Amino acid sequence: GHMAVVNIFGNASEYIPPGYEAPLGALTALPRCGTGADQGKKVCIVYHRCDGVTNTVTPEEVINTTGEGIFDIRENANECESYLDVCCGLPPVVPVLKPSFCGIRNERGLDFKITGQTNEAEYGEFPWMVAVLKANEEQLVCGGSLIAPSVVLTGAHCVNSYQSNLDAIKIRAGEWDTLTEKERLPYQERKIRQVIIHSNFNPKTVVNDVALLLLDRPLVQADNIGTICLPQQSQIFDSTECFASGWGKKEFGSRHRYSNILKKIQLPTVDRDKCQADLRNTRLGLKFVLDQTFVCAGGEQGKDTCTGDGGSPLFCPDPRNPSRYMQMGIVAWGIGCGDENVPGVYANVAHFRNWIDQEMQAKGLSTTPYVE
Ligand SMILES: *[C@@H]1O[C@H](CO[C@@H]2O[C@@H](C)[C@@H](O)[C@@H](O)[C@@H]2O)[C@@H](O[C@@H]2O[C@H](CO)[C@@H](O)[C@H](O)[C@H]2NC(C)=O)[C@H](O[C@@H]2O[C@@H](C)[C@@H](O)[C@@H](O)[C@@H]2O)[C@H]1NC(C)=O
Ligand SMILES: [Ca+2]
Repeated sequence: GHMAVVNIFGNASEYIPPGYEAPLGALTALPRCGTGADQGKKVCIVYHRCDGVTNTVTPEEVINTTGEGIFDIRENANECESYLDVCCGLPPVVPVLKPSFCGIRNERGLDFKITGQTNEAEYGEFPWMVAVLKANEEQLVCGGSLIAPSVVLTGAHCVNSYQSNLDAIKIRAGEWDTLTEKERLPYQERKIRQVIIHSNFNPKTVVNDVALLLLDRPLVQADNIGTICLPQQSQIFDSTECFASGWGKKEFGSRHRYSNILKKIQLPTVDRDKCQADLRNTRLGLKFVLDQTFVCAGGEQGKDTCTGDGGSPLFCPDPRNPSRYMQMGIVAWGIGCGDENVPGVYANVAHFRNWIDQEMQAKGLSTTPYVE
């Protein structure tokens, strides 16, 4: 009954400014590198502690703005074991709150552009990708999207069973490679203060599979953190450039691989009526009716594993502003991404715009972060 006053007086609708709120240790203790005259004389150090021009270790964190960095993510492809380490030679101003814009993709990646990749997303490519994790299949419960500094959008099926046990879960934003913390901008975690599950959600037919996660405190502003824009109520998407993105429940944080970088897959929208038709052609029969709370996108030919995690966002370009992205869907089933002949079925975000606006307003939370 007092969530409103806290959110209003606490400015829960804005990011906490940077600076407002792990020493590498002895350089000699770092793994050696270098060949020729430098053999064994240089050190393997996280890129943000090695000057890009002088190739020399730095006393403090440094930021490369040349936009010419290219990192090969493949194991054994670099001088150093870790692709985020640079073979370096032996030897900041904290900005205020900046303006924020929803749906901004970093197509070229933050800090560096990757190479040697298959379906990996650039570092910080989609700043709104959030992971819902067990605080206590494995660590990752579901995916989700940041729609406001203190609000995450996900599927009801994801948190329905944690309503009376919110302490068992948490969210992680700004994540990229779940197997290392070498990324310059770190991930951020927050406890979930409340969960708002749509009133007409039904776990059987999976209709109205949407929920809001209200965080205990807003996220800190950073380039690897950003909201996704929401569509207008009833909006219909038409694009060949949407994306699904995820880490995989089994892979997330599983220290049995070289890396677990956020993955992405480009997919086109599929008209509602056509989709129902494709579904009717399956054993579902021509009597099957696709509920209005679902939308479709194209599937993959040779199938194996779906890219978007349950509850994660299916997003497409804003037709009125092609440079930014809007959320079209929510992954209802991690295994329901379809194939070459049968489209993937997702929760229809546009059908819930008014509902989201209303829940936000009732909590004293501004909706501008997913509009501007
Ligand atoms: C809640 O936010 C208020 C407004 O913040 C300003 O506008 C935001 C959009 C953003 O740009 C932010 O950076 C701006 O500062 C704060 O009030 C402002 O506080 C600053 C100093 O912190 C002060 O210089 C401004 O005059 C003041 N603006 C006003 C009068 O609204 C709130 O800060 C608290 O309340 C203030 C009245 C002041 O007593 C301040 O010392 C308090 O920290 C923010 N509240 C909280 C809990 O942080
Ligand atoms: Ca990481």
